Amino acid sequence: MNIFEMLRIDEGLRLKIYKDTEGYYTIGIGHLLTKSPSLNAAKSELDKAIGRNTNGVITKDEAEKLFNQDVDAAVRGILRNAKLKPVYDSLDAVRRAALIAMVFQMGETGVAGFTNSLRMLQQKRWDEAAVNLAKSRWYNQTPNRAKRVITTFRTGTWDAYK
Ligand SMILES: [Cl-]
Ligand SMILES: [Cl-]
Repeated sequence: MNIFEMLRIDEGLRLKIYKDTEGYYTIGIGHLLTKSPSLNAAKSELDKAIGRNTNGVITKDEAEKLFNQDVDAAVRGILRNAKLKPVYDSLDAVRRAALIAMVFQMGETGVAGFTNSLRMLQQKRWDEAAVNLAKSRWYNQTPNRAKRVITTFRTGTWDAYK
């Protein structure tokens, strides 16, 4: 199991523009296009991301390309984030993947604000961080997915994804 498979499980794969859990225009494997309510705005963003007139649809390969880019960006985001970097560096390989998944889902900025959880994670206080992570809008809105990420931090194994 790895970060790619993990997120592929959590996000799914859709080849046609769609609205995410927040009602935002997305496509592929969790690739947010725009927060604008305009389907045209999204179609435009889409065409610009892919480099062609897509008409709201893309191929599996294009979806995968966006996904790789997105994963790469999340890692780079973490590495360049002063609050995130140190946490990441302190963790083992399974847990690093869980932090990447959180950043992928909610952005570098969103994660950087879980100050208390981040500190618990750095201190290797697993159960406590797990409890703290659950007191969030994130968990309340997408509980099944959040539980999977949280169990990953708690246990340091991929059991939740198996
Ligand atoms: Cl892009
Ligand atoms: Cl969910």
